[PDB]
Amino acid sequence: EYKGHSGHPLILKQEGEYKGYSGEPLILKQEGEYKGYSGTPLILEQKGEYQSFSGTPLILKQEGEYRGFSGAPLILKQDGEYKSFSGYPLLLNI
Amino acid sequence: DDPNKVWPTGLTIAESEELHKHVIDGSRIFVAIAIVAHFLAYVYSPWLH
Amino acid sequence: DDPNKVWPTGLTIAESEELHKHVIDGSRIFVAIAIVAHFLAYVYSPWLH
Amino acid sequence: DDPNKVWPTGLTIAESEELHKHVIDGSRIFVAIAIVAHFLAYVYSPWLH
Amino acid sequence: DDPNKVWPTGLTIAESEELHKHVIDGSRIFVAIAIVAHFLAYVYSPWLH
Amino acid sequence: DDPNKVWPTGLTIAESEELHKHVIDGSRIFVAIAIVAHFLAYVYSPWLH
Amino acid sequence: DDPNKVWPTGLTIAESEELHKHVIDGSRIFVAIAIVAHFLAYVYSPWLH
Amino acid sequence: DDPNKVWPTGLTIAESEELHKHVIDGSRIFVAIAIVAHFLAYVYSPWLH
Amino acid sequence: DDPNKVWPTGLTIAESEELHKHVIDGSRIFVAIAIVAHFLAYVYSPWLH
Amino acid sequence: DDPNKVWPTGLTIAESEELHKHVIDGSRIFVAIAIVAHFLAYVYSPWLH
Amino acid sequence: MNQGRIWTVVKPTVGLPLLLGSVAIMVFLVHFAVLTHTTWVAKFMNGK
Amino acid sequence: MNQGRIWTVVKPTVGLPLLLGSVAIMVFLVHFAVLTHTTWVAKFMNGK
Amino acid sequence: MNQGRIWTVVKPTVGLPLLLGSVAIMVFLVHFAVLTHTTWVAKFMNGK
Amino acid sequence: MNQGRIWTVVKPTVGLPLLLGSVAIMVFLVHFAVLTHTTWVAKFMNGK
Amino acid sequence: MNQGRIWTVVKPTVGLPLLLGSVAIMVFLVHFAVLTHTTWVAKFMNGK
Amino acid sequence: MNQGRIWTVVKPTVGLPLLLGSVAIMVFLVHFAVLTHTTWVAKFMNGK
Amino acid sequence: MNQGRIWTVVKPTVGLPLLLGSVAIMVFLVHFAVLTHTTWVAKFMNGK
Amino acid sequence: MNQGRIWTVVKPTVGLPLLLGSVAIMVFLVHFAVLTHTTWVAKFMNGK
Amino acid sequence: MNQGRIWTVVKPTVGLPLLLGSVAIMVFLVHFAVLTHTTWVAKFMNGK
Ligand code: BCL
Ligand code: BCL
Ligand code: BCL
Ligand code: BCL
Ligand code: BCL
Ligand code: BCL
Ligand SMILES: CC(C)=C/C=C/C(C)=C/C=C/C(C)=C/C=C/C(C)=C/C=C/C=C(C)/C=C/C=C(C)/C=C/C=C(\C)CCCC(C)(C)O
Ligand SMILES: CC(C)=C/C=C/C(C)=C/C=C/C(C)=C/C=C/C(C)=C/C=C/C=C(C)/C=C/C=C(C)/C=C/C=C(\C)CCCC(C)(C)O
Ligand SMILES: CC(C)=C/C=C/C(C)=C/C=C/C(C)=C/C=C/C(C)=C/C=C/C=C(C)/C=C/C=C(C)/C=C/C=C(\C)CCCC(C)(C)O
Ligand SMILES: CC(C)=C/C=C/C(C)=C/C=C/C(C)=C/C=C/C(C)=C/C=C/C=C(C)/C=C/C=C(C)/C=C/C=C(\C)CCCC(C)(C)O
Ligand SMILES: CC(C)=C/C=C/C(C)=C/C=C/C(C)=C/C=C/C(C)=C/C=C/C=C(C)/C=C/C=C(C)/C=C/C=C(\C)CCCC(C)(C)O
Repeated sequence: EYKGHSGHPLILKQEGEYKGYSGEPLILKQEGEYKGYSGTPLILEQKGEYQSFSGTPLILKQEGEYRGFSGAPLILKQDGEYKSFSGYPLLLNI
Repeated sequence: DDPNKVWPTGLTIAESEELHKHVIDGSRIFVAIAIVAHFLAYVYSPWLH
Repeated sequence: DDPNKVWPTGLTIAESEELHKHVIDGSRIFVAIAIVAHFLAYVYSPWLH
Repeated sequence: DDPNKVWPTGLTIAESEELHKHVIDGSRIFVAIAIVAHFLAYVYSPWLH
Repeated sequence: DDPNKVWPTGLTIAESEELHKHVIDGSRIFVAIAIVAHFLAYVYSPWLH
Repeated sequence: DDPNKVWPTGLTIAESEELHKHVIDGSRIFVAIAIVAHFLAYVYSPWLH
Repeated sequence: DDPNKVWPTGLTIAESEELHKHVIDGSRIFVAIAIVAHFLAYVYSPWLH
Repeated sequence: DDPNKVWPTGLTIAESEELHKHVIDGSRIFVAIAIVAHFLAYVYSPWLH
Repeated sequence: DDPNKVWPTGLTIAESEELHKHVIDGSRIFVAIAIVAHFLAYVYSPWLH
Repeated sequence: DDPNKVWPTGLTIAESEELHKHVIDGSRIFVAIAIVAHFLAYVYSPWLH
Repeated sequence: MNQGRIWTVVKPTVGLPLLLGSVAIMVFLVHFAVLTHTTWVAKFMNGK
Repeated sequence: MNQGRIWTVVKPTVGLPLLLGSVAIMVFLVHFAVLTHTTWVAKFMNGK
Repeated sequence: MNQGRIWTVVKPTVGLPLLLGSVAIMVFLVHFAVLTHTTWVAKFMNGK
Repeated sequence: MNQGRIWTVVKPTVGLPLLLGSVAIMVFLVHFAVLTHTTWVAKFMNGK
Repeated sequence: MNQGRIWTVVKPTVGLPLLLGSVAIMVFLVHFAVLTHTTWVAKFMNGK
Repeated sequence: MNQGRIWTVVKPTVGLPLLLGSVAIMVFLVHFAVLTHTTWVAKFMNGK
Repeated sequence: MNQGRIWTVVKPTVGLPLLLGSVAIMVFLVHFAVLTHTTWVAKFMNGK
Repeated sequence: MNQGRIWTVVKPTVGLPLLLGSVAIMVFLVHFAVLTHTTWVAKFMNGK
Repeated sequence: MNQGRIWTVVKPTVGLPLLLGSVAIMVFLVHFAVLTHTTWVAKFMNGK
């Protein structure tokens, strides 16, 4: 056991339960549903699809390639090798 | 599965909804306390005078 | 098959789209509240007078 | 089963509520010490005079 | 292999380019809104008068 | 179990209590040195003069 | 092996050099735009006048 | 057991205390140099004059 | 073994020294560019005039 | 065992001591350069004049 | 009250510390805002 | 409303905290900007 | 007192250091606030 | 439009939050720069 | 002295560096607070 | 152009966000430096 | 010297860097405190 | 030119980003230092 | 020259970057200290 330099005891313990100093109860228990203090309901249940506020539609469906809002093309393809936009070479190598 | 699916957070929907039940209750208590703090500020501070 | 692929985030496309459905709805409610806040500012602040 | 569930944090509900028992006690001690410090300030400072 | 290779990020080239399709489209919408904002600033602010 | 259970930190209750024994001792030594520093400040500084 | 060695980043030498090809090209485009911005500053700002 | 136990840091108590021997010896050298630094300050600076 | 040892960083000694050769040569380039910038500042700024 | 032990850092003692020999030699060169920089500041600056 | 499923996709050991911490941070920001842009709060602290 | 696949590639336990956190941060930045660059908000806080 | 289950979903080795550290930080924020927006705390520290 | 493969080597859950977050930061930095170095934005906020 | 089980749930290699580091940080905060809000500490450092 | 093997030893998902972000940061630093240490940029922003 | 078991519960590759770093940091904080709240150090730096 | 084994003990994906980032940061620090403690740099930026 | 077993307990990929980085940081802190608390360094930078 550590002696320390500041007298004895250095710690407190008990076998049964937390012996708190600030009286009792220290906690409330709950055998069932949550008993809130701000009335009910606390949450809204969702049985199926999200019954949004702020009207519908709420997302846009997509069933293929992406359609831009800013005109085609959105991407430049590549095959073979990277095309330089700033001349050649783009590297030095052994 | 679905109605008892354990999601990647380790909670079911029921456990998630139980947890959020605490989050809503805490928010309502916080607002109620803040409302009285605003009422006290209205009575004692010059704020809306 | 493609629609039932579980992506590296652990979501399907349909789960992702249901999640984003909350994000868009929240954004609309946020803007609605903000519009009324700007209307109140227009009525009571000197902002556009 | 249920009360012996080890939750993702590695605690049962009982160990969680036991841990929170220290948290509530520590909070109450903190407030009592602070109430005295506010009383001392009321006595020895111009704050509410 | 290569056109169906899954890269260390967990995407194919096709999925990477599909993702970047949103990045480019969003950037163009951003610039379009910003162009209007600079036009409004030119009309109403002293900036270039 | 309980006297020999190893908790997620890798300590028993006994080893936790032995570790905290050093924390309490260090806290007491710290406060002792601070009390001397406070006495020297009360002697030499204008603080409470 | 040697020419096809996967290095700890998960890239071959060829994939690394292909990636750096984009880095050099992007750097050159950046400098070109910056040169025009410096020329615009030389024309319209007092900078070197 | 006890002297041979490898603790969660990967050290025995003997290796832990042998490491701390360097920490203590380093602290003493640091204090010795700092004492001379305060002596030099006392000689040349106005500090305690 | 020794010359072929893969060290915990995932490099051999020869790979480490070839990598550092780029670091050394890059440092020499940086210094050369900086020497010219200091010469330019000596010519055109009042720095050492 | 002991002199051929590999420690949790992945080094032997001999590898550790050989590594530190670079750290010591680097510290000496840093000090040597700093001594001359201090000598130059003594000659050209007002510092100790 | 309809967002109850958020904790299926955001870890509670992340979002609850971030929620409570952000509220605490931003409560203090509003106090420091009103404290630095009014006289009457500083007067109330300064008292007589 | 067409970005709904963002959550197949950005983890919600990252991006939803980052979204809501950034919105809250930048709401506060706008309040601090207007508060520090106007008279009438401080006058409103200071009241009578 | 009804929040006792919080430690089933928030890790104690995160939430307790954050709880104690946040209180300690925000105790100091209130001290620095009152210290800078009053005269009498500085008088008390300055003494005679 | 030729950088479309970037997401084969930069993780989307890293680079997409970094991109959108950096752009939001850059927007606010420009607003603060113009707000602090002009009169007319403050006059616009201050209004009547 | 009754909190000695804290180290069954808070990792010592986290909580002990945080404890000692927080104390050391906040010692310096009190020194800087008193140093900046008094004259006599500056006089003591300045000496003759 | 001779450094093309850097990405065999630095991970692209680290070095590329660091590269692009560091450039964006230090672009803004040069703008803020010139904006604060000149009159003509502020005059340009302030306009008429 | 009685704390020599600290390294059975704090990782040396954490605590030793944290120790030496915190010492070096706080040495500098003391030099800056004395440098900014005295005249004689600046006079010594300024020399003739 | 004798430290070339440092990359057997320091990870290149750590030390190289740190090296380049540190030089970049500290180049900017020297620029900001000389910019703020001289007239002629600001004069050069301000031009006519 | 007697601490060289430090690298059996501190990871070199942690401690060497922290060492070199902290030295570089604190070199700059000393330069900034002397620069801001003297005239002759700014006079040297400002030249003629
Ligand atoms: C002072 C040096 C040590 C110290 C040494 C001792 C010693 C020695 C003993 C204790 C004992 C006790 N210690 Mg201890 N203890 C210190 C700090 C603390 C602090 C704290 C917040 O600082 C606390 C709460 C405690 C707690 C306690 C109790 C558990 C216990 C009973 C107290 C009592 O009334 O004893 C009785 C009262 C006293 C011991 C104090 C009497 C003081 C007299 C009146 C004045 C002496 C002046 C002196 C000569 C001045 C010059 C030298 C120095 C400036 C002190 N210690 C410091 C770090 N502690 C006791 C124990 O273990 O019991 C089993 C015990 O005998
Ligand atoms: C005072 C020292 C301890 C304390 C010791 C006790 C004791 C002893 C008991 C309780 C009990 C109770 N405690 Mg407790 N308790 C404290 C702090 C708290 C706080 C808090 C926010 O600080 C709360 C909410 C509670 C909660 C409660 C209730 C569950 C319960 C019944 C209330 C009551 O009248 O208690 C008693 C009163 C108070 C806690 C505060 C009274 C405050 C009034 C306004 C002023 C009192 C001045 C006093 C007489 C001055 C002289 C003496 C000292 C200088 C203090 N405790 C502090 C930390 N508590 C009781 C119970 O049911 O236990 C099973 C009980 O017997
Ligand atoms: C005021 C103290 C509690 C509270 C206690 C209750 C109680 C009790 C009930 C509700 C009920 C409701 N609460 Mg609640 N509730 C609070 C905070 C909130 C907040 C919020 C953002 O602050 C919200 C949105 C809600 C939401 C709701 C609805 C779900 C529901 C119907 C509202 C209604 O008009 O009821 C009618 C009107 C009211 C509840 C408000 C009455 C106001 C009057 C002037 C004063 C009340 C004094 C108070 C009850 C005294 C004791 C507590 C303290 C000493 C102050 N609560 C706080 C934390 N709430 C009711 C319900 O339908 O449950 C099924 C119900 O019975
Ligand atoms: C106003 C309260 C709700 C709202 C409730 C509804 C309702 C109800 C409906 C829609 C519908 C629509 N909504 Mg919605 N919606 C809101 C916010 C939004 C926002 C946004 C950025 O704020 C957007 C883009 C949308 C988008 C849309 C479209 C998908 C759709 C067709 C447009 C239309 O004319 O709707 C209708 C009109 C509007 C959205 C705005 C009208 C505003 C008028 C001028 C002022 C109303 C003041 C009000 C009476 C004040 C007091 C009460 C409360 C304080 C609000 N909503 C807010 C959060 N929305 C429709 C739909 O999908 O039907 C199936 C529909 O009928
Ligand atoms: C305006 C709404 C959309 C938009 C709608 C379209 C449409 C519709 C089409 C394209 C097409 C194209 N778009 Mg687009 N596009 C936008 C933003 C962009 C931006 C950008 C940086 O902002 C770029 C580089 C592009 C790129 C391109 C090319 C790939 C392609 C050929 C352009 C062209 O000159 O067509 C000819 C010219 C035009 C389409 C428009 C010219 C606009 C002029 C120069 C400016 C008018 C400003 C206006 C007054 C602003 C206020 C009104 C509204 C509030 C916006 N788009 C915005 C977000 N784009 C075309 C294509 O090839 O599709 C297959 C096509 O059909
Ligand atoms: C200007 C737009 C592009 C550009 C477009 C090209 C083109 C096109 C070519 C190169 C070529 C080269 N480029 Mg490049 N390049 C740019 C940026 C760079 C930068 C840089 C730091 O900015 C560097 C170092 C390089 C590097 C190089 C070399 C590898 C190579 C030989 C250059 C040379 O002197 O050729 C000799 C000189 C020249 C090519 C320039 C001549 C300019 C003439 C005198 C004026 C033309 C004005 C023009 C009509 C104006 C309108 C159109 C556009 C605005 C240009 N590029 C930018 C991003 N580059 C060449 C190559 O690799 O060929 C196989 C080549 O043909
Ligand atoms: C700077 C200037 C001048 C102006 C700025 C002004 C502004 C913008 C002010 C903005 C203010 C805002 C946005 C305020 C928002 C406040 C909010 C959202 C408050 C929220 C409070 C939430 C609370 C108290 C939540 C509590 C949650 C609790 C207790 C959770 C408990 C969970 C438990 C027990 C776990 C249960 C687990 C299971 C499995 C169910 O057992
Ligand atoms: C800024 C202004 C103006 C005002 C603010 C003023 C305020 C609010 C000031 C607040 C001050 C406060 C809160 C001060 C608190 C100080 C405290 C709590 C000090 C604590 C000190 C603790 C110490 C020294 C702990 C030491 C622990 C040690 C040495 C542990 C050793 C562990 C070991 C050896 C491991 C043992 C392992 C086993 C296996 C058991 O042997
Ligand atoms: C503060 C004051 C007053 C003064 C300071 C002034 C100073 C010091 C200024 C310094 C300025 C400096 C150092 C500026 C440097 C600018 C630099 C280096 C710019 C670099 C730009 C680089 C760019 C745009 C790189 C882009 C890279 C891209 C797009 C990469 C794409 C990669 C892809 C698509 C992956 C390909 C993958 C495979 C598998 C190969 O397909
Ligand atoms: C702000 C104002 C105005 C005032 C504030 C003033 C204040 C509060 C000042 C406070 C000052 C304080 C608290 C100073 C504290 C200084 C301390 C604690 C210094 C400690 C120094 C420690 C040192 C040098 C430690 C060295 C450790 C070493 C060399 C370790 C080596 C380990 C090795 C070789 C590993 C051995 C491995 C095995 C296998 C065992 O051999
Ligand atoms: C703020 C004010 C006003 C005043 C403050 C003034 C103060 C407090 C100033 C303090 C200054 C101090 C504390 C300065 C300290 C400087 C120090 C400690 C410098 C250290 C330098 C260290 C260096 C250069 C280390 C170099 C290490 C190297 C090159 C390592 C190489 C390793 C390699 C090659 C690995 C080899 C591996 C094997 C296995 C051998 O192959």
